[PDB]
Amino acid sequence: SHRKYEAPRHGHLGFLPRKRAASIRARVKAFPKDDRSKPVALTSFLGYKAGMTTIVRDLDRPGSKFHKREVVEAVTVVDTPPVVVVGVVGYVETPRGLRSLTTVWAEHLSDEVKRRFYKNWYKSKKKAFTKYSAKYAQDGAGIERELARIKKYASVVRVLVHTQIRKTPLAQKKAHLAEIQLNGGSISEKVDWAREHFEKTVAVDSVFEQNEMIDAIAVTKGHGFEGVTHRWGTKKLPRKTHRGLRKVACIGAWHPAHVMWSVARAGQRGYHSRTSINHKIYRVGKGDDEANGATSFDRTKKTITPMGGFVHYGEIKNDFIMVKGCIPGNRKRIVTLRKSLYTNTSRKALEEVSLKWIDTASKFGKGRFQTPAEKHAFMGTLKKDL
Amino acid sequence: ARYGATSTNPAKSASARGSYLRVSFKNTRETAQAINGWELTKAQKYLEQVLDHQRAIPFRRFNSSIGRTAQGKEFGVTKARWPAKSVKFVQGLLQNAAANAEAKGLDATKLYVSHIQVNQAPKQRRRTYRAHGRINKYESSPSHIELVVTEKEEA
RNA sequence: UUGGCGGAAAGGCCUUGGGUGCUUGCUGGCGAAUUGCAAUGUCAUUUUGCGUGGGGAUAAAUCAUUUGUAUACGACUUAGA
RNA sequence: GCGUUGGAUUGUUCACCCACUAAUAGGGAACGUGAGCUGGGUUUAGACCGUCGUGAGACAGGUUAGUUUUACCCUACUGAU
RNA sequence: CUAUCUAGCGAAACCACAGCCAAGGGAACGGGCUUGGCAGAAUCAGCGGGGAAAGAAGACCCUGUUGAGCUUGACUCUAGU
RNA sequence: AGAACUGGUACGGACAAGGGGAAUCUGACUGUCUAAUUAAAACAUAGCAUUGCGAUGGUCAGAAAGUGAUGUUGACGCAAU
RNA sequence: GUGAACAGCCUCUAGUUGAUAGAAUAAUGUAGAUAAGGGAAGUCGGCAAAAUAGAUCCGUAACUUCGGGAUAAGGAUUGGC
RNA sequence: GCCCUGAAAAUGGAUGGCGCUCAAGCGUGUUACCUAUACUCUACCGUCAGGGUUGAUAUGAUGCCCUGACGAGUAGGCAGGCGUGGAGGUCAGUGACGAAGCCUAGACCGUAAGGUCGGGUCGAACGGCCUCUAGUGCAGAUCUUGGUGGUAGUAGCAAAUAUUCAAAUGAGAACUUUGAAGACUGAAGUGGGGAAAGGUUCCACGUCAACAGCAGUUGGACGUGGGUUAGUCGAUCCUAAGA
RNA sequence: AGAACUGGCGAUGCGGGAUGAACCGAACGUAGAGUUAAGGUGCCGGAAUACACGCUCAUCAGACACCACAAAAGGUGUUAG
RNA sequence: GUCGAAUUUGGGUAUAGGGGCGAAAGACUAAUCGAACCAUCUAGUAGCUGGUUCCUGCCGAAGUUUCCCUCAGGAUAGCAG
RNA sequence: AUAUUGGCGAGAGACCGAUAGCGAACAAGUACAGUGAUGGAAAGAUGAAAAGAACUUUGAAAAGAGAGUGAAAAAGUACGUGAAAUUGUUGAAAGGGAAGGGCAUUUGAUCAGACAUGG
Ligand SMILES: [Mg+2]
Repeated sequence: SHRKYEAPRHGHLGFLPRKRAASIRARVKAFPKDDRSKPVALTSFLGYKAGMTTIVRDLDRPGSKFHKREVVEAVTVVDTPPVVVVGVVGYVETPRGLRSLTTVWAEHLSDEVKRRFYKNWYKSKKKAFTKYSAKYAQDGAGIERELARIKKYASVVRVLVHTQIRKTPLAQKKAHLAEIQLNGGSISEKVDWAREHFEKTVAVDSVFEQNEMIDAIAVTKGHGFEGVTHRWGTKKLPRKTHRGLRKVACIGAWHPAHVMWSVARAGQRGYHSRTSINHKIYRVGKGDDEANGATSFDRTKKTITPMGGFVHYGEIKNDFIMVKGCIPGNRKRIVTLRKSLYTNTSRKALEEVSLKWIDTASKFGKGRFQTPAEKHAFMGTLKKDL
Repeated sequence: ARYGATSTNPAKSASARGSYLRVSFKNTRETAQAINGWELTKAQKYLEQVLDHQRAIPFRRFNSSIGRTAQGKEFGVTKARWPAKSVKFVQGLLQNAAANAEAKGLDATKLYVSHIQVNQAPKQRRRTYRAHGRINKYESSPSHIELVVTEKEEA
């Protein structure tokens, strides 16, 4: 009645309500400011988070105790095969908000995506875009018209792309489909680029580059129904308390005579949407490269995949993004990697990294070896073999 | 004789009853309504499946605190269950009726359940013992069930 | 029917060319009553079930089963010809 | 807008010292907050003392020991169909 | 091990009528009244803000020409001696 | 009781099974009581002291009695504090 | 059998296998465990927990009613062959 | 004078609200307009008052008729009435060709208490009028007795280590019986007997409506029977505190 | 808290004062027509966004008796004296 | 906590309600104790609390005086029928 | 000549009518409670007559459906009538944090009052 001692409230009221996300694919809610002066290009990319490993590198940061010295950092690797372009959607400005006027799709869609439109594929007749396809029959018009409508009206333009989830260890056959804003220049140029890419493929190395700071958008890992203590970091009550002690003791004063939206309560924890910013690209992997995991210092032939394989994920056989630190969501989960809404100049953000070594030991226990070759060298001959 | 309100041709109809039956009034109400106006064999088939836990009985009135099932979806509902003892007694009555119909030579294939009504038998009273030397009632809520099958009229 | 224009919610607008009805611009030939001195006397547009003749098109979702990136139960996310 | 603390003695609020700190402001919400806790103090019944009283007893004096009940309903609030 | 979900089984408390707020005035702290905010079926798990929730015609206090246990050179007596 | 040998230095291998020390308040001790909120420092106690009584008596019982307890007693006793 | 043992733990004879059941494994509980570094800073108060513990051999203060204090304290040891 | 400073409190919020700035603000003036159960005029109900009229002439003289005025009400007083059990009198009352009673968003009378009728259901008695009589009218009394709800298919049915496979039987088997397995009580027993107490619970056959807070084919349950054998084990005899 | 006279509330609805025992108006059989009271007439809402002369601009204007408060003191704001 | 004695305990027996029994707590004396249980006196008394049953019509209050162990009550006068 | 809430035998009532009247209209001072003294209920009604449902069919059975009896089963040993609370089913309607009420009228449903003039 004036709280005896003062403390900060538990938890952030800007991340309410703490409910399950609508979709498991978190929504890109903002794309970068468009600079229509530069080449048409994608502003985000879709991938699957595969696991984390460890890096070594010299730091470059004059004035730091750790300048010109080796530091060792957690990284996370996200499996990033090429994305296929299959549509363009045009948006108009209105006094009520951005609104979509049409979507024009590609003549041919793969099963991977088509499957996204069904709940019972095994037994459907797979009629998905079968009448739409015929719009291509006519030398162009129906399609060519709608393209023209987007050129004429339309204020922002997004492509529709999907993951090639089959190029990935996942059991799931259904691919993930998303709109991604086209930021390169000019509405007309945008739709042509889009037209030209229909059914074609786009790789990450045409979106993102080493040292870039990028944002990650993903639904957070679920945890089911949580109590107040772990959900909000409320303080345990004393051992002595009757009727349990993972609670908050006082849910409210007498007036307002209503439990209030700001007190902590049990309920869902996890499976929330997070846009996490400022994650520096430390590697852009090529899938064709059998030295993915190597360095100009660690010259050995090895791929990024850990001995044993990424736990609970499998192998990395495609292009990949390696990002410093960590990212929301869990292994297997779809992630959108978005580019920065701003021009960071951090010095931390401008630093150019070069890896020196990338861990590759088994993450399935205290792994002591990077490559099968190294293991055999150390152990010598066993009772299997030879 | 003397059932509730019926508006059915008694000549095209057959009927069955059971009285002072020891099943739950509330549960069996819920399941009688589940097959009301149903074609007899659909009814027959469905009740057999509710025993198998493949469909369920929607709980619509006597239902607060009852769990939720995916199986209520069919009937636009969230809260359904699988009242075995009820299903079982209603089956007996359906079976009887069906027998009575054959005896009247009604067409088994035209038969639908045109009337089905559970109401409440007199209670059966037992005792529960409670803390601090008290006694409380531990009772049964038995059911009277009546139903009627009728031939659907043609075009 | 010839062109065009309209995306803010355009779903409407302007246009070219004939055809067809009407034309109170003007001059004629008929008709109206008894609905009885007012009272009930012009038909509007919505749905929705049926009826005919033409053009058309020829799926899925749910339960059950299954995954565990999800989960108290529902719900979520996967897989199955 | 945002913070406003860690301790020694006391049931204490208060008070008082130590100590850190950007700062250790003051107040309200049934002197917020007991089906949220605790039960140290107060204030039942045991008991010792001092004062008072012939006594039974008394004390706004000291001291010790003294059972903390119910939510499954409505609403609110958290989450879920 | 519970809670949870299922089959069987199946109580109790409590209940004027009920159940979303802000302010106003008002028996001087409204669910109802007045003025405004508002306001969409049916629901599940939790929760302890509110229902000045619920449990014994208030333990404290006062009133009553209402008591009882107890004490004494109060009043009036009495076994005994 | 002793000695050698032996092991990932372990061996009262589970089970079983005292934490210790320095003090102050308080009651000597063991014992006792508020069955269901008080086990205590309260009651008891041994020890100490005081009081009454030699039986036609002290203390106590009964309405009364040819009535009763102490008393199957006698001051190293009974009774009362 | 172990062992000091009518302890605890395992067994034979005899007797039971009876105290609704199925599927899950959220919160919150009830009961059982563990925690890096710090070590009572928590609290009215070390409440609750933890630590000690068997045996053999060594060793053992003040004080004292000379009986005690005393398992004081503090140490080494412990299997198998 | 208006306006400005002086002018600090706790949920968000009040010139009643919206909103209003040559006002929809402040002072003043002038007209029109809105509206009470009040005022004016009229109908009707009642109350009170005054007046007329059975003079011979059908049906109410506590009546009929004329006239004026008036109407708030707790506690409370009075009046006129409505309705119930029974009683005297009377309608030579209604009725098994249907009394009484009950049901009925059917009808009619009355300001009202109430009365009356139709339809349905029912089955043996009942009513009007003048009187007489009271154990005579309910919403309440933490009223009495009974019956019923919401609560709710909810709280729950979690102590005592633990169950599993098969066959048999049966309408039916998680729960019965038999077999096998896994376990427990661990002789300080979940073993074998007794004392008090119960009183047939013992045993057999049959057997499940109720009871065993799931079940039941099982039982300490239900039905029908059977069963307790003494000179030597007790009582019985003895004495104890005491009666 | 306590007196004086009267009028009220209590025992009393109605119209106004948003609301409201007691203020303003006005007291009450069942109704029709008219007219008013106190109070109002931008819109909520029945009734002139009527007429007339001024005054007022507030980065805290002001807006109607009882009544839901404001003062000392200041202003080269603007008005009239 | 105690655990070989002021030990624990069966049955028998004795003590009965202003009585018992009490290593004393107003404890215990059949879920009863600062006076048990049962029935009757008893429909105990209550200036106090609660309730008090059909309709309409007319009239219509008092909270003041005096006196009272009077101050939550009466009598008296007033107001009313 | 007077008394008489007891006992025996009788005649009565402006008494009560099964929550009334005695506590008891009944296997009532019973069943049940309490160590004991004591405390002490609930509970009447098928039909004139059991004619108490032969027989058939479904079911493990209880029962159901038919049939049959009966003046009636809208009397089935749950039994005369069979209210209310409360409930199932059917039909109609309404429903943005209660419902219900007043004056008024729309709309739907339902019910009336007429009654007679020559053919
Ligand atoms: Mg004034």
